[PDB]
Amino acid sequence: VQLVESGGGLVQPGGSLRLSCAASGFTLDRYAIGWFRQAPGKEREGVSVISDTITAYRNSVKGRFTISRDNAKNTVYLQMNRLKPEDTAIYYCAVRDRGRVYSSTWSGFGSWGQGTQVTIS
Amino acid sequence: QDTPINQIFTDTALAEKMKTVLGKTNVTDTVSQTDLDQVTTLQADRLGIKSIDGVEYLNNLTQINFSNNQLTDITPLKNLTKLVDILMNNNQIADITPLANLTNLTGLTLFNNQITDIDPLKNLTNLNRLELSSNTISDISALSGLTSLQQLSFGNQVTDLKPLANLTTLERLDISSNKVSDISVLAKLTNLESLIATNNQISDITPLGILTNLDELSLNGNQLKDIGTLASLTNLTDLDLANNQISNLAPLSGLTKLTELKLGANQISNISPLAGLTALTNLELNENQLEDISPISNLKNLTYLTLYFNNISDISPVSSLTKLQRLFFYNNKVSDVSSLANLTNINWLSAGHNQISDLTPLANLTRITQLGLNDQAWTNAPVNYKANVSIPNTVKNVTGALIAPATISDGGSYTEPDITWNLPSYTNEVSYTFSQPVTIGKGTTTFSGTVTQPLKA
Ligand SMILES: [Cl-]
Ligand SMILES: [Cl-]
Repeated sequence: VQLVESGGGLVQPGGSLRLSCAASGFTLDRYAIGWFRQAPGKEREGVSVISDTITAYRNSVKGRFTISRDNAKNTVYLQMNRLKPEDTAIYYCAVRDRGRVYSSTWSGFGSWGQGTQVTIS
Repeated sequence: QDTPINQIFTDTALAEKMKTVLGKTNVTDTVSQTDLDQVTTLQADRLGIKSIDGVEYLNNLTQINFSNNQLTDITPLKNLTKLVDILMNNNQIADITPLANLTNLTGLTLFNNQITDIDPLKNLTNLNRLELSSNTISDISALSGLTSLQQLSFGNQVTDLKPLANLTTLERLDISSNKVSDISVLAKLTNLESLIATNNQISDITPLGILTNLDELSLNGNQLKDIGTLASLTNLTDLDLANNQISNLAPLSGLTKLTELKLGANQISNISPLAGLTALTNLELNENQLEDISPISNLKNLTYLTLYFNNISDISPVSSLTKLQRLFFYNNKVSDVSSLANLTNINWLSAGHNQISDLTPLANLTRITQLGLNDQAWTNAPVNYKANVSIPNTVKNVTGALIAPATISDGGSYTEPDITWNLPSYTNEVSYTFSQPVTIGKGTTTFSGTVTQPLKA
């Protein structure tokens, strides 16, 4: 189970960026896939989750961010529009086994990638 | 001759354990081959042992436990032919040749090790219990003659189950975490009561149809779609079919002994076939395509229910489920939770990512200890754009008090109860957020959300 984030960069307030979470070594159909982020001196926090075709978003990014999958490519994408300074963080993806039960949208994720730095000047 | 304890048992942690077994004061005290032959059992689990050098001299051992240590080499066991039960799970054993001649073994537990080759097991025909899961086994040929087995587990690379053909005494089989798609051989194991096959590649379950003594079955994380065969298995009480591609539940309708049914992560939009399963206490239906949950109203014994990640607008069929203790329905489209008001035995409520604006019906759910209400979101019906739009705040905490917006788009402002914008020119929507800590019983959460107001040109 190997996850690789890419697409991070430096961006102007109001700009757009697209992250990719490339998975290898397992079918993404068996997992819910989550985007998380961690800013300096803060807790890692959930941003968005996709399980099959159903999606969820933290309040502070609703309307601005969209999570999606290409099943062909075994990749999950996070489209980030209207980026703000508060969105600056290293962004991580992770998965959880859809065969279990979890008490919340953000609980139980693991197999974290290396992360990709997103910086809004 | 009479040797010091610590020159027989060269491992420090074992020396110290054997001191206590032999009734001595130091690990340098000496002992005779007679003091050693007194020892017929040995519970030496979780002691950080790295080597069992010395154990060959305990000739009269009938039962050992060296689980949860750091064993690699088990050569010292080779000639302890009076062994009947070995517990050695959770070590780093790869080579099990030393077991080859312990033909009096009835019980062998070796899960969580690094075993590939199980050829050394082939003559241990008195085994009734063999546990080999979380290993690196791909070939189970050596098992074909262990015909007295009642319990068996193995993993994690087996494709070919044909060696199991004559193991007809099997009652409990765990083939979790292998590479199995063909389970034809299981048709022969007619005495199975418990079959765990989590995390394989099974799509055809036809062979199970005559395993009518199954009471427990897990095909969690397989490739199931058609489950028609399960209609034969009327003794099932515990069924896990989570993480498959199942849509048609008609085959389950007559399995009225089911007390637990896990159907999460599937393709289910119709649960009418579940209406008669009134003995259910645990039902999991997360990650499906559910809207109508009306059939759940009949399942009065339910104490745990998952519905999260679905397309449910109306939760109200749950109002009759007075024994409910845990209810997860995060990420649905529920706005009204008045149907939850008399479910006073709820201790765990997870309802984030819905369309909830009014918590007042939750006020008497005082056995709650865990609570989730964040990230609600809804869109009002459109209103016609004008320069001065105002809308009422409808967001209420558990008290009935309005919750003041935390943020308002497009520079708008709040004067209870109304949110007012002054818009220079057309914009196709405005919005506000709310964010408030709330406590119900002893459960604390953030009740937060985003409300979108579309504006028509
Ligand atoms: Cl000896
Ligand atoms: Cl929670």
